[PDB]
Order: sequence, then C-alpha cells, then structure tokens
Amino acid sequence: MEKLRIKGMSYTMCSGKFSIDKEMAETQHGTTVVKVKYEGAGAPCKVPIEIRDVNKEKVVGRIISSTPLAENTNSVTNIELEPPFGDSYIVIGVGNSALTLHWFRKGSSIGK
Repeated sequence: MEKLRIKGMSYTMCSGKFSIDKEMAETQHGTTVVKVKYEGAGAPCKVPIEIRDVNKEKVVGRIISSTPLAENTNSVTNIELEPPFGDSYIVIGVGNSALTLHWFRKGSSIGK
C-alpha cells in the first residue's frame, strides 16, 4: 500500500534533491534521454520533472517515459523526454531542490 501500489498514478511525492546521473542524449524519435538518481530522503518517489523556457517561467516539454519515478535514493531512472525545438531548461525536483539543466534540441549536445 505504502510502496506496493500503482506507483506512477497514486503518488505526488519528492520535494527532495536528485542527481543528474547521465547527461541528455537525443533520439531518432526526436526525444532526449536523461538519467536521474534520487538523493533527498532514502525513500521512493514519483519525481517532479518539467522543462521550462529560457526565462524558466513557462513549461514547454512533455515526458515520454511515463510519469517519472525512483524506487529509492540508491536507485536510478532513465527518462525519455520531449523538449521544444530550441534552447530549454529541464528541472528535476521542486524549485530549491530542482536540478535545473540546459538542453538544445537537434543541436543535441549544446546543452547536456
């Protein structure tokens, strides 16, 4: 019930910090693939992921690897993700905890 549950639906969780645990690499599907780790609190997560515009005010991306999750701090998750055709800022965690990392779509390593 706690953790044995429908994980990607039945949670709204981790305000804690995360690691960027592999850099972004783009696909033939035109998506990009992050890999995350949790840090915060040991326990499982669904993980807050957005992509925000250059000013970082407006959400501009769509996550493709379903609703992002991490089974523990010691766990990692590869995440297929769909940014706009330009520069943008993936955010992983909530504000103060958010891994706020650069990307540029089709210029597929000008941000990482």
